[PDB]
Amino acid sequence: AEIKAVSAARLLDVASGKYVDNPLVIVTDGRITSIGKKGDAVPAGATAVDLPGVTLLPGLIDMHVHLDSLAEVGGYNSLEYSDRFWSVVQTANAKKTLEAGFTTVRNVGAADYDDVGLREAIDAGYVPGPRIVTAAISFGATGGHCDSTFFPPSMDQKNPFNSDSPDEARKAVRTLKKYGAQVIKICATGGVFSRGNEPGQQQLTYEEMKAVVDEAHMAGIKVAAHAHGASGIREAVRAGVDTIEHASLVDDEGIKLAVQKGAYFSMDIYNTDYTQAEGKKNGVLEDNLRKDRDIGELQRENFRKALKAGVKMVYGTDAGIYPHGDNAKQFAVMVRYGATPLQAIQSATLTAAEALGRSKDVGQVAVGRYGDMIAVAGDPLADVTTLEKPVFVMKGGAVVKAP
Amino acid sequence: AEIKAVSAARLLDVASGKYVDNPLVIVTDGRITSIGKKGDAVPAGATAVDLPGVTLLPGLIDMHVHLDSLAEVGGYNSLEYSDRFWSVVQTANAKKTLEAGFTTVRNVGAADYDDVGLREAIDAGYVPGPRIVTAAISFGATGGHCDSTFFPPSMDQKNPFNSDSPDEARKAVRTLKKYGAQVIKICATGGVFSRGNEPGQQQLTYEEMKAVVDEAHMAGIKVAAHAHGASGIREAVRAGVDTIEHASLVDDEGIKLAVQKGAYFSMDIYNTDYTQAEGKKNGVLEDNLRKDRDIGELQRENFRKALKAGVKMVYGTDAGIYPHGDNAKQFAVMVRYGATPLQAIQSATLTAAEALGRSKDVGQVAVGRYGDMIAVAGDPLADVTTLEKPVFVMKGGAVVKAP
Ligand SMILES: CP(=O)(O)N[C@@H](CCCNC(=N)N)C(=O)O
Ligand SMILES: CP(=O)(O)N[C@@H](CCCNC(=N)N)C(=O)O
Ligand SMILES: [Zn+2]
Ligand SMILES: [Zn+2]
Ligand SMILES: [Zn+2]
Ligand SMILES: [Zn+2]
Repeated sequence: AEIKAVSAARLLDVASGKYVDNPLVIVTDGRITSIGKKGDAVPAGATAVDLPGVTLLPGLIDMHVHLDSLAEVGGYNSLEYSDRFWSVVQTANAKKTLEAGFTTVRNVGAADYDDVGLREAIDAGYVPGPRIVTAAISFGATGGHCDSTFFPPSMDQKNPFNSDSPDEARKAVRTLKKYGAQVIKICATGGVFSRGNEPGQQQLTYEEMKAVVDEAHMAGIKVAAHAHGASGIREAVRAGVDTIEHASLVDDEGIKLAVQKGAYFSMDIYNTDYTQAEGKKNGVLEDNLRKDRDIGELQRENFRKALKAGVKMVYGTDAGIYPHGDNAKQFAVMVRYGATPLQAIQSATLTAAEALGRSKDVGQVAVGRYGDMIAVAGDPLADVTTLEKPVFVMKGGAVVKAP
Repeated sequence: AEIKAVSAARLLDVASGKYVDNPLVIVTDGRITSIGKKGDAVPAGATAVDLPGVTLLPGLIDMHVHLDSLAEVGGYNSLEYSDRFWSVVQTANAKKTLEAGFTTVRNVGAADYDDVGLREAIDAGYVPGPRIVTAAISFGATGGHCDSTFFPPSMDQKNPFNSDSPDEARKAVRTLKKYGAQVIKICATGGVFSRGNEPGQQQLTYEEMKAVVDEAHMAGIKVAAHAHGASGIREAVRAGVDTIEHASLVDDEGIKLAVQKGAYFSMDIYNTDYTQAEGKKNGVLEDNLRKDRDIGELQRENFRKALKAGVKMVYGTDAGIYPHGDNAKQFAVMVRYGATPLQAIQSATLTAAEALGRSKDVGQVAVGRYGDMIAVAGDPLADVTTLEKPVFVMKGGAVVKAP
């Protein structure tokens, strides 16, 4: 067997919020088999990995990434590349994401099953990357945020998964699952980077969303809904959607429903900084930069409000909108908008794994879980920005980065 | 500018076949700007790369690879993977190929523009790999070696580029070029790994092949033809095809025509060793292993004969049939079947670049060419197997591998 014995100054238990001193974490064939103390016995063959002075955390989880997109290629600039360019560069993005300490991610919309292919390649050992929960292709209403909206009718550009009835949406779920979707991503409202809508406009009916949820849940998979507008958020929650992405303009009623039903919010409150700084240079049209400004501050204020009200938060950044590998920059923003460092860390570890239905496998350094860990200098309970520069990353017992 | 100053014990001039002692090769922004002597002046900023005791050669060229295929996944085993799995793993194969010292390769048939995407990603700097000349999708006759041949009619599996008239073949060339083909690959005869044919069976008419060549040549691109059978080889050469792949059962008349017209032969004489050892384990059906045995030794004997007769040889291995990264194993086989080490080396450097129409850019360590080089221990003019374990690889001035 392949055995690593990892020691450090401290380990953060993300469930209890307490530090454990002088941990010795044994990982056997990719799974944590022991969390003891430095100086404890190790099995024969164990390879020592010693990290003096630093603090171990679980591998981090980003619930909202687009690995086959590039922040710097916005707007029509993307048209210059072949289709398979994206299928290839996602490999580099996966590598950057893992090296930043993000050992599990949820890809919530990619082109032509790119993310399914990437998952298969990583899982089989051909290329390095996070454990990817793959949504495959995201969909919603014809003409909506998940459709192609930047072209005239002569070009007849449309998402083949456009769904305009509950039964068509059900069929989309079935087709996506058939070809590798492990979670379903739908567009319940308009958005920032699409054309011909506003974020507040609901785009799927309650009935349409309910059919998606009912079908996904029969197969034991979850549903994530893109939703900025208040009514889209409320109705998605009511329909049983598992996670609400963005959740930017949520109202009191939506917050209350989310608490009642146990829906998670996945709020990408960092990336507006990047968009406003670099979007124009990157090819984003003015109308879209405008919509981003319309929702940026409100989303942050609503994160604070929803957090205070008890809505379960997961860490979702929309990597791809901003550069892959910068995924940890959002922790600080969550703290600025009300979270303790512990809550912010929990959103990308304990709570994220719960929202994935993968608590047995990821999200904590505990016996039975995958040997996915990072180490950071300093005191992450006191300063969450320490997560921006991990000194150590391990995934499935493999050392990705180390001092 | 990015400047490297590379010194070594010797440099092999592949044009003259002579060693140059104590070379100092300066590479500026990826291009060789000087080949002087160790101890010579260097421009300000130059980074020293010193390789004592070893011999520099040009970066090696493999004229026949399939980067989005895997040797170990043969037969129906490939069906278990998603389409984009292949689009991703080609990244790993590209990396292994570069690390083996192969800095330029010609991909002669890939799925759904995989190779075009890979080329774009490498060239833009996202992932490491060789300079890839991309054939995109290979094609020939309906039911032929380039078609899908392992499925019943109910499944209606067919290569969309199947061409059954000169004008349809011309259209295929035009469509392939439109979407990134830099060279055209056609199937002129049956083959080993397809079903329902024998290698000796010609599958495109002279007229069909002539139309392909005429069209490709108008656009200034070349044509490579898969051809085992004698008549397919003769007629492809007569039609003006630039390189003949495999060329396994060439006859006297085909050899004479190839010399007369200046056609190159690209003979993959190594891989039968791998196929006979591992093919069955890898999922290759018995009928195909049989066809491989039918052509293996004859191809080698005909390489010797064609080489002696003066046919211009290029280095083409069919990586993908055997493991990517093992590309240098064929040199020894060429020497066993008549080549001098120099001729074998020339086939993967000087002659290959000429067959690519890229003599100004690759194939030699000379001013103006890309800074693509390897270094090997020992005396490659005396023992070509030294190329199997290069100690140094550089591509576009970037150090890929070094002592
Ligand atoms: C593909 P996507 O739905 O994640 N893109 C979002 C990005 C939201 C961007 N902005 C803020 N969080 N402020 C949108 O176009 O609505
Ligand atoms: C995709 P492909 O045409 O390179 N495959 C060849 C492999 C030839 C294999 N054998 C020998 N060189 N003996 C074929 O199926 O005919
Ligand atoms: Zn969204
Ligand atoms: Zn998104
Ligand atoms: Zn062939
Ligand atoms: Zn081939």
